[PDB]
Amino acid sequence: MRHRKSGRHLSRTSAHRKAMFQNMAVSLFEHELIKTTLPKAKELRRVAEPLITLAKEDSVANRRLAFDRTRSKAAVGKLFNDLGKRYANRPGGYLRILKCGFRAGDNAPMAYVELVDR
Amino acid sequence: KIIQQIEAEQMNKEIPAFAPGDTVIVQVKVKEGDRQRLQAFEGVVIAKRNRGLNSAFTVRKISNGVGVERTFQTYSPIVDSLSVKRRGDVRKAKLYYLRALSGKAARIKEKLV
Amino acid sequence: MIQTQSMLDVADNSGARRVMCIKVLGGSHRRYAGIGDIIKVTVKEAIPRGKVKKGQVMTAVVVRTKHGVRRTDGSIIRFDGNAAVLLNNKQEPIGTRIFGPVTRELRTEKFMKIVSLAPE
Amino acid sequence: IGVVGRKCGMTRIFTEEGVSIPVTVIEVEPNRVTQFKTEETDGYRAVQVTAGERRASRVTKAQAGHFAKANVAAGRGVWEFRLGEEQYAAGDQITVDLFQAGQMVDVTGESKGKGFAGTIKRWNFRGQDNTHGNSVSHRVPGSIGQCQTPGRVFKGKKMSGHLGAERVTVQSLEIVRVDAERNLLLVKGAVPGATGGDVIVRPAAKA
Amino acid sequence: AVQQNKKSRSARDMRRSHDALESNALSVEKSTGEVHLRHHVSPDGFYRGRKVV
RNA sequence: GAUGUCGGCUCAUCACAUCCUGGGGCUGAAGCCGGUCCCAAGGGUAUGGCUGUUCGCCAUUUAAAGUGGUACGCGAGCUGGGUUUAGAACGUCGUGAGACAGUUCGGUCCCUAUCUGCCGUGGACGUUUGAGAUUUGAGAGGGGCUGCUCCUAGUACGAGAGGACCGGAGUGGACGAACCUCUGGUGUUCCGGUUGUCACGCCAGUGGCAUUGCCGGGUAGCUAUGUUCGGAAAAGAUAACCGCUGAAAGCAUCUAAGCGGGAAACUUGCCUCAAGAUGAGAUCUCACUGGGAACUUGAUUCCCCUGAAGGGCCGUCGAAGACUACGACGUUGAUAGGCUGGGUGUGUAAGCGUUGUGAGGCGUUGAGCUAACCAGUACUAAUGGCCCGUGAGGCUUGACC
RNA sequence: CCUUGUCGGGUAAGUUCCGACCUGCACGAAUGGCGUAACGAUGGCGGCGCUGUCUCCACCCGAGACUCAGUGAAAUUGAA
RNA sequence: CAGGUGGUCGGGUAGAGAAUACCAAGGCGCUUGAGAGAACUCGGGUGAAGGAACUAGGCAAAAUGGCACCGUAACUUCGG
RNA sequence: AACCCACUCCCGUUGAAAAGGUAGGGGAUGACUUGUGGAUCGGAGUGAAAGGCUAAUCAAGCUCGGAGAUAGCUGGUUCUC
RNA sequence: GGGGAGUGAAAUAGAACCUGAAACCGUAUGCGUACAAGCAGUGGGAGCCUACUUGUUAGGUGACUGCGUACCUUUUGUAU
Repeated sequence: MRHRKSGRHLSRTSAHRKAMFQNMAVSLFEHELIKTTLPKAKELRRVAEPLITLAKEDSVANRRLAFDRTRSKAAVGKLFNDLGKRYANRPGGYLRILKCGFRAGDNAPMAYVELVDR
Repeated sequence: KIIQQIEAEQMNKEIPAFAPGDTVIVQVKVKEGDRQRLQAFEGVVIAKRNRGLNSAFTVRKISNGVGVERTFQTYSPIVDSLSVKRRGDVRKAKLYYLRALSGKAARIKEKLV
Repeated sequence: MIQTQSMLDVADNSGARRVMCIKVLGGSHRRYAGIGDIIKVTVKEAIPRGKVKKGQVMTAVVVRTKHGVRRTDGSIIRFDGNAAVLLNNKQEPIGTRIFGPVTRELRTEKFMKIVSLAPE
Repeated sequence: IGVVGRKCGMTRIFTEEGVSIPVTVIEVEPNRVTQFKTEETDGYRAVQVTAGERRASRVTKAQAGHFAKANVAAGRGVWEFRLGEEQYAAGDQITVDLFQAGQMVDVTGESKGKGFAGTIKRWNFRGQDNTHGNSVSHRVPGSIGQCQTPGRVFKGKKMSGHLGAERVTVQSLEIVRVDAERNLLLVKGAVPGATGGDVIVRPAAKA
Repeated sequence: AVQQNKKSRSARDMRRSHDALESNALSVEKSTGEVHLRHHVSPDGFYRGRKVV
């Protein structure tokens, strides 16, 4: 009935969601602008932004708490050194979502998701 | 911010600090036959809700060879007082595995000394 | 106990050891019977000489459930095991001796004898 | 006559003797009379009220002029109350003060929208069996009607769809507490709807 | 479960009296001067007076 | 040129020849009980052991376990146990192939709903200028059950035994509605423990896969088995029944005039829908106060200007939802996400120190993490865009101007 | 067949089951009669465990259903 | 086109194993997707209190599950 | 376990499949399973037997002829007064 | 795949090519259709719109209204 129930299923298992969302997090932390479907953009912002908030503080516990949930060495290095010193004075909202037409093969509503000071 | 103040005006103190695993003695109120008195209920605290006014705790006693769990309502005035007899090492929050252990198996360790 | 064909212990001295509820007395189709309610049992297992023999249809009061009884503040007592106390026709308990605790919800006009005998 | 408030969720009260009484708390921001409908000018006796705070940009000019006849400066919704014989001027302010404790009361809100229920959830039907040979239909309704007499389904047949946001009155609920300093009714038991839904509290029809 | 009669032109077309289209949510950038969907990035990559891509 | 059985399940719907509950009359009705016959169809009206069973017989309940019509209601809703194709066997009949007032084991149940119907939910247009809101109620639906202990009273009554109606609570059952504060269930979106293996260079730490690998718990939400509420009282017109007065028919007679009492039936009372109630109702408020031409003068058509009140598209969403609709909000902004606190859950993280030979303990440390929850906060996203909707609302008649 | 024969046991209750009885409608000795350890995806009864079979279903997870984009059947049909 | 089709080779860790689980060499993402998160339907997960009351019938499910040691009844053709 | 089989449920029945799939199940050193080649054929084969099988066909295959079999049966039979 | 230009007597003879019917599918114009119940017509009939030239006409719609259960085949008989 999903009264007050957050999260969306995206026609997937939960492990598939977890893999796809930390993939999109890693790909956005390297490219700083990716292009995806609008619901996956709406659900990326609940995965990817706590990683930048976590990255605003250098600890060993913070860098292997980042590493177990974004599991790539390059994105833990991109965080804590670039994203997290940049976003150190911004209270949330580290990424914006801009709708960009529709996909040609589907009609999947597309969106750009972009780090805010890029 | 409204129903969190209807609650807080009723939560005047009754309570010590107790954990799951502790043995407590609850002093409960009874009233039948035109009298007010206290009946003790000693046993092992196995559960705790911590919902403010809606807080509860389950406690297990083995009286006359059979088990009995009472889930007390914490800020009810039936629970007149509470006292931790001994307190135990459990490293759990809900000790429901004690419902299957029977005798010496259902003994709670004392590392918490 | 709570339902026809529930097996439940006997808290009496010279009767059964296991009874089985065959009917929940009360309404038209009461499906449940808690503490203080009146079931009718058959005796499935009993002691070699005693007042009650095996396969005898009898009435019993349910004194001890593991669904439990609930008080006027939302506190439940919840036993570990279902047990009944057998009764005669003019419903007085057959045993002169009652084992284990009962609860306070049982001292009505008719079952004061049970609460008076119990080691609650 | 009654009052309009919003449901703030359910709480509990312990009495001193030790019984916990289940309590819903209906927050009543004070209701403001907008019209007084008289049988001479309207055909029946009633009073319109308002409960607070709509934005200025969401109040239309027709609605703002209606709220500016009565110098009320008024808010979300407009409700009505049939009256027997009571006189309200069009600026008056009816509060929780028209309720005492004790004071059996009827409370109406809109029930929680269950979406499109099936016949088991909507009309408490029985399910068929789950295993004993049963083909695809374990939870479906059974037959609808009879065969060729009448050869159609009777009207009002219990079928499935929308256990929703219908208006539900829950009647004879006792008032536990009238808390006029911070504008609250505490009401014994359940009340239809979710938290923050609008809810109409007027005295009991079965007294 | 089939029809016992073929459906006429008239009832066939009355069924599809509902399936006509709309998409009128177009607007013009003040800067560039081109049409795009509301709340969407332009086909030349602009959005509210700023290039974003 | 096919209308596919019996039974069970699921769902019903009507009758009344009434099973309970309600109202009466007579009695060979002292009272508890009854017997029978009227009136009444509002609501209720078992679970099981056996057998394929319908039925039946038992067991135990209940206030009662009603009788019937509906293709012996209901298989384009389910079953497929019985009958029942092909296999086999027993007894019997037949020389035999085979057969049965017969038994016995085994044995494929197809359909995506066009139309009527029905349950929901919209889109159009119309309601006489248009709009935002609030409404009256013609009509319709739901609801309607009942047990027990007590209180006058061991009284009235009855030698006694026995046992009341009628007065009013308070506690159940079944049913129904709402709700989630409590009790619990769930909780693959939270936190742990753990096995096997693989990986992140490695140690540590951790992550994939093993049904969520297995499991311990558990937030919100949904939820029953949990909580709360309900059936009424009251009124009216009555059914049998009980009548007052009262003749026809000096009397007697409920009746022929005329007046009364009288039931869960009927109409209200209770809840919900309800002006597509084309008979389209009513309120309060808001918006529009420009020219010209042709032809035909409810005047229409065309051009120019002007497009208001408001509605919508769109966006952020919802305890609203299949899509809708509904509801809230759109920078003059807390609508969602993030963020900052709290809370809740889990249960003492990592790292470092310390003890030990090591597994592993002790500190730091109720620590770390924490979803949907609570409060705050413009950091991100809701763009001073477009489209519809117009320009004072016909005529006749009457009354007051 | 009568037939759910009668009696015993098992159950609160047993047309089924097991043990008898013998009035065998209509058993019977290689179309074999009686037993019989072991062996059956064999028939019938009972028990312990076990449980969503059930009381009575609640919630959750995926796959359809629903909406959007692309492609695009069918049986049937005198006309409506 | 979820089917069928003879023979050959066969690594690690766990393992009796060529079972199985995770992997190596090697191969692949099964040629419609995007949303949404109603009824119902399918394939699963957990389930209070009962524990076969379900049903023609425990059908389905739930359960048991290994290795070593101990122990093990009637009956028997002496092997079980 | 492979392999061979097909007892049960559920699905599927316009199928992914003119006989399958998923869970379970039976045999699994033999009266076993299987490749390749060969033999038996239509009142005729083969059959641990069921009217089973003999090219999705079986109480007498398929095809071509006799042949436009026969039908006291069914259906149909076309412009006008 | 078209829009022109050319060729040709002709390209609405353009190669899927003479003619190019009906089923079936469209666009445009006129009129009628959102309080009305059924073999869809037929008798009556207002209104409107076009051509004419006007009227006691011609074409097109057909509000409203009376009557009205297809065709075949088989039959004692069929809306069936």
